Amino acid sequence: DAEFRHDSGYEVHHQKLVFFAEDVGSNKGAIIGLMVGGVVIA
Repeated sequence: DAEFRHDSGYEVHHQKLVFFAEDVGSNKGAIIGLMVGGVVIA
């Protein structure tokens, strides 16, 4: 939460592209077989 983001070097400009790629994967509506088909059960 805070510790992970307590990097003076690891938590800086170094990350200016990954701050978006970690979400686009959740297209929804087009990944029912890739993000549910044989994965989610509940």
